Amino acid sequence: AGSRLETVGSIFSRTRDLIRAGVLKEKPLWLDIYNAFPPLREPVFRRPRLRYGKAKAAVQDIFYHEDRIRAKFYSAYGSGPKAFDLFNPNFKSTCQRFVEKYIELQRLGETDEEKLFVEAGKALLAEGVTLRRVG
Amino acid sequence: ATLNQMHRLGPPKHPPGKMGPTAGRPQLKGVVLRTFIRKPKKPNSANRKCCRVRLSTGREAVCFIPGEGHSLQEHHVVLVQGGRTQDLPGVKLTVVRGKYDCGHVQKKK
Amino acid sequence: KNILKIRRRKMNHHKYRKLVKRTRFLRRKVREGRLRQKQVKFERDLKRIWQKAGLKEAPAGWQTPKIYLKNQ
RNA sequence: CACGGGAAACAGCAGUGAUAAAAAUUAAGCCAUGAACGAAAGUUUGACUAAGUUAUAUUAAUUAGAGUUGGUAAAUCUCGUGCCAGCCACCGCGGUCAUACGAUUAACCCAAAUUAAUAGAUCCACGGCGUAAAGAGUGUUUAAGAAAAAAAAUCACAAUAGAGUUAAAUUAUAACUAAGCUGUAAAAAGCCCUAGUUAAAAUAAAAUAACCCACGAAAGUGACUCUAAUAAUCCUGACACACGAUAGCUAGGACCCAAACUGGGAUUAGAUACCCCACUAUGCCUAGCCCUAAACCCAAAUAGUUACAUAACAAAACUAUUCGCCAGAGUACUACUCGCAACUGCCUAAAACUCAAAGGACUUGGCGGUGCUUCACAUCCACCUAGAGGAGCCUGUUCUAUAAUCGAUAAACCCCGAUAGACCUUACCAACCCUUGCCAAUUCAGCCUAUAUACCGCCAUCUUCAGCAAACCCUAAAAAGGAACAAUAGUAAGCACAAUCAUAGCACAUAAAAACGUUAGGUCAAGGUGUAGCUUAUGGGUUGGAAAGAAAUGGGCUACA
Ligand SMILES: [Mg+2]
Ligand SMILES: [Mg+2]
Ligand SMILES: [Mg+2]
Ligand SMILES: [Mg+2]
Ligand SMILES: [Mg+2]
Ligand SMILES: [Mg+2]
Ligand SMILES: [Mg+2]
Ligand SMILES: [Mg+2]
Ligand SMILES: [Mg+2]
Ligand SMILES: [Mg+2]
Ligand SMILES: [Mg+2]
Ligand SMILES: [Mg+2]
Ligand SMILES: [Mg+2]
Ligand SMILES: [Mg+2]
Ligand SMILES: [Mg+2]
Ligand SMILES: [Mg+2]
Ligand SMILES: [Mg+2]
Ligand SMILES: [Mg+2]
Ligand SMILES: [Mg+2]
Ligand SMILES: [Mg+2]
Ligand SMILES: [Mg+2]
Ligand SMILES: [Mg+2]
Ligand SMILES: [Mg+2]
Ligand SMILES: [Mg+2]
Ligand SMILES: [Mg+2]
Ligand SMILES: [Mg+2]
Ligand SMILES: [Mg+2]
Ligand SMILES: [Mg+2]
Ligand SMILES: [Mg+2]
Ligand SMILES: [Mg+2]
Ligand SMILES: [Mg+2]
Ligand SMILES: [Mg+2]
Ligand SMILES: [Mg+2]
Ligand SMILES: [Mg+2]
Ligand SMILES: [Mg+2]
Ligand SMILES: [Mg+2]
Ligand SMILES: [Mg+2]
Ligand SMILES: [Mg+2]
Ligand SMILES: [Mg+2]
Ligand SMILES: [Mg+2]
Ligand SMILES: [Mg+2]
Ligand SMILES: [Mg+2]
Ligand SMILES: [Mg+2]
Ligand SMILES: [Mg+2]
Ligand SMILES: [Mg+2]
Ligand SMILES: [Mg+2]
Ligand SMILES: [Mg+2]
Ligand SMILES: [Mg+2]
Ligand SMILES: [Mg+2]
Ligand SMILES: [Mg+2]
Ligand SMILES: [Mg+2]
Ligand SMILES: [Mg+2]
Ligand SMILES: [Mg+2]
Ligand SMILES: [Mg+2]
Ligand SMILES: [Mg+2]
Ligand SMILES: [Mg+2]
Ligand SMILES: [Mg+2]
Ligand SMILES: [Mg+2]
Ligand SMILES: [Mg+2]
Ligand SMILES: [Mg+2]
Ligand SMILES: [Mg+2]
Ligand SMILES: [Mg+2]
Ligand SMILES: [Mg+2]
Ligand SMILES: [Mg+2]
Ligand SMILES: [Mg+2]
Ligand SMILES: [Mg+2]
Repeated sequence: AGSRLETVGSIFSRTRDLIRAGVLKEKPLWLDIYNAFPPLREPVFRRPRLRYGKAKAAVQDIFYHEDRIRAKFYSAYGSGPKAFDLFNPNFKSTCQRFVEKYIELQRLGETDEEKLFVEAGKALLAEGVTLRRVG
Repeated sequence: ATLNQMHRLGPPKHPPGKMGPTAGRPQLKGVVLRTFIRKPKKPNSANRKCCRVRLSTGREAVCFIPGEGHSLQEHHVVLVQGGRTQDLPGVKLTVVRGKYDCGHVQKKK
Repeated sequence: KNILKIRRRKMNHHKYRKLVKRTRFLRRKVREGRLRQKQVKFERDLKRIWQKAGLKEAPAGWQTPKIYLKNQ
């Protein structure tokens, strides 16, 4: 008839092989299509073991230097006045403005944190944004 | 075990066969002391004809008489052999029918 | 389940302790006897030694202590 | 051993006594080889050569008999037997339909052999140790080994030993006050030199913190303070060394409270127990022994990995180096040994013999004087009404009784087969009779003879219980299980339930219905029948008899006004 072993191979494997053995006398559509543009990974069954011991996953946490800045921003001023619009693809927040200013004053060569930070706050007050801070 | 431990004990050796009722001989010759009857064990019942024999090795032992019917009196010499009778607990020997004073079973007449 | 095994031993042990209580002074006698025997075989072992060495009497000042018959 | 001494030698070939399950000729030649001797021709040789004997084994043909036929494991039919007689290597067979006994018929398989008995050959672990046999109560070193690449020794907390101290209880003991106090599911016994309050040394034991997880090698350690203090530049390692819960022993001291034992009280058929009261050894301190625990986290130490990969259950699977252990179950934490301050001891640890299993985990049932929910509707308790059990009768059982039926006989028998026995009915008893003896025919009629544990027929019962069951599909395997509705693997025809029908309109009630199975439930005496029995009788007829109440009891009737 066919092969109901899900665990043994891919559907591709089992199908091709069952044709090979002359059991399955008609080639199925999806077969030719499959051969033509096969998937990236063979869809063979695999059992999901729980990890043990010292082993952990390989997944990298996502950070950028800007973050190192944003933290100081949020610690100081909390979330900004402008709220957030996660619908608007190009939306820039108050934090992001502060970031860009800080980066620009970094390019003038001031290596002190205080100078960069406060002067970026000033550069922002210039444009008309209010930093109410927090205690 | 580990390789050392296996080195230290040597390989395993097959224990010699422990010896039975006939003392490793195929038959024994013995004289009949008494003829009696024994009940089998529980699950299945009859009353089995046995005798007591004294054997050439001087050891005295219960022994069983095959076939239906027999003539055996004290002082008859018989020849006994090793088959153990499954019903009877304790009875490890069997009279050889057809030798010395135990004759072959007589067909019904 | 496993207790069946334990139970068996349990019984065995009980019955045996009981028996040692009944059979006690019989047992006393037999053990004292074995101790005397032991002491004797020991003495013989020693005597045998100083004789096979050609000496007649045991060497000077040799009392051959009583080790097994040692007071309880 | 052989000077000596027992004593008078076949373990040369044949023979022979004895003995054993065990059985070759008291034979012929030196012709060949070998050996001895000879210068040599040669002689001698039970070595040996050629023969004799024997199914011991092969082979060849002249020779056909043995074993087996329940499964393993090739092959069976009809009688006889009836848990008897007997059979089997192992499982097992035999209780009236035996392929398993015994014999016959057929077959199978070996074959001049075939079975049985006994010894071999072969066969255990380069496997395992949470739950099955097995990680040895703890650590250190010795011997012996591994080092095989990269590093490390180290800081809250209840280690251990000393010495000192005490908050909460409790108690000696007085002072008031009260007659009781104590004690249980309930009592009794005990105590009233008792109880409540107020005062209190000693002794012992260490709420809360702790929902913490520390210290120690383990056993163990959690009131407070101080002193001393927790090996190794860290692999494994004993039978050597040093420790080791509780209990127990010796000696001296303590004693609040607990308590084996014992004595009282209940309980019970008994109660040498559980429950109540008293009280002792003992639990404590000092010193010495003893060396055992379900000393179990039932999971060895040291380094590692999370790759391969589910027997089951459990605490997922594994590598390397080691050491300790384990070869069916009982017998056996036993008997004997050695050692030990142990003397009813610890340690070490068999065999005869017995068995064909013993074990481990699971599965579905059933059950549970187990827990939690929910119920019972004439139904358990609470409750309502009328009765039974006592009387007389009526009628049935059981007994006893007779020459004198049978059947039912917990629920699910007992005014039951019987909506029906004076003769008949009728099957029983006793006398008598009749033997192709109901019929178209029949070496045949006939049988209320045995078996309801061979049955059909009818039923009872769980039951006004809700399940049974074909055909499929699913499950890191399946013995079996298969639902989740905001749905997770189930679809299912069929039979039951349900619905309809009946009780002359609905409705309700009642009736009817109620599967698969359970009780080898009831009935060979409704009838019919399988198997086995009788045949001038276990068959067919006639006449007459079947009594009876010591006693026990069921159900009714009539009453007691
Ligand atoms: Mg039987
Ligand atoms: Mg036999
Ligand atoms: Mg003969
Ligand atoms: Mg026993
Ligand atoms: Mg000699
Ligand atoms: Mg001879
Ligand atoms: Mg000689
Ligand atoms: Mg002879
Ligand atoms: Mg022979
Ligand atoms: Mg002869
Ligand atoms: Mg010659
Ligand atoms: Mg010659
Ligand atoms: Mg001659
Ligand atoms: Mg036979
Ligand atoms: Mg028969
Ligand atoms: Mg057979
Ligand atoms: Mg037969
Ligand atoms: Mg032969
Ligand atoms: Mg074990
Ligand atoms: Mg351990
Ligand atoms: Mg132990
Ligand atoms: Mg005192
Ligand atoms: Mg009283
Ligand atoms: Mg405390
Ligand atoms: Mg250390
Ligand atoms: Mg070490
Ligand atoms: Mg101790
Ligand atoms: Mg003590
Ligand atoms: Mg004392
Ligand atoms: Mg005391
Ligand atoms: Mg007390
Ligand atoms: Mg008492
Ligand atoms: Mg001290
Ligand atoms: Mg412990
Ligand atoms: Mg252990
Ligand atoms: Mg170790
Ligand atoms: Mg094994
Ligand atoms: Mg054994
Ligand atoms: Mg012990
Ligand atoms: Mg012992
Ligand atoms: Mg021994
Ligand atoms: Mg009622
Ligand atoms: Mg009335
Ligand atoms: Mg009444
Ligand atoms: Mg009455
Ligand atoms: Mg009757
Ligand atoms: Mg009858
Ligand atoms: Mg009857
Ligand atoms: Mg019944
Ligand atoms: Mg009549
Ligand atoms: Mg009549
Ligand atoms: Mg009749
Ligand atoms: Mg029946
Ligand atoms: Mg249904
Ligand atoms: Mg499973
Ligand atoms: Mg199913
Ligand atoms: Mg269906
Ligand atoms: Mg109607
Ligand atoms: Mg209705
Ligand atoms: Mg009805
Ligand atoms: Mg209905
Ligand atoms: Mg019956
Ligand atoms: Mg009956
Ligand atoms: Mg009939
Ligand atoms: Mg009556
Ligand atoms: Mg009635």
